[PDB]
Amino acid sequence: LSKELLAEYQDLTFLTKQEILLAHRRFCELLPQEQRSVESSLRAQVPFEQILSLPELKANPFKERICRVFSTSPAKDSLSFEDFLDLLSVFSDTATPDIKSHYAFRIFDFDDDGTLNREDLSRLVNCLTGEGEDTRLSASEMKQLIDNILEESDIDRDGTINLSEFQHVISRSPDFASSFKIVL
Ligand SMILES: [Ca+2]
Ligand SMILES: [Ca+2]
Repeated sequence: LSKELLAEYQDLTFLTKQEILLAHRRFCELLPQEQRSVESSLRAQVPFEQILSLPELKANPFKERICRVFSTSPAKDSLSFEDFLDLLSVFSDTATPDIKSHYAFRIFDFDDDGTLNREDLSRLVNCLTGEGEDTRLSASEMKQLIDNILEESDIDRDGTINLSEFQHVISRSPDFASSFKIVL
């Protein structure tokens, strides 16, 4: 995940007046009558209770992990309108790998630090492997995997994954690519 693109990202393209307008249509109806005006509610936040009702999010076990990652707030514990727009927008698989990752990483990096330790990494490997499944559960396959990589071109030996350990961990597990296809 190169930060170079992110630049061309900060701007905006995968979002248009048609994408938001329509979204505001159904959403405007979802909120009480005293909310018919999404203009005022825009400044207001949207509790989780209302989200757990949205099917587009109920289907993704990352209900909370979705709003949190898409939540551009300091508390990162609420779903704001603006954030919502970027939600259903990048909720599809149209986002390019670079963009697809940014959202992905944050999904795994709960700490929101920038690197995943042994336990954190395990979560990433498992996620792709298949949540609640008998599929090759957690094993040494992780330690050995991260190991070789480090010997690939890592001198920091931080003992975790960062930027480099990303171009490999991903480009080192083609089979896991299928799972990393659509993960939100
Ligand atoms: Ca972490
Ligand atoms: Ca590293």
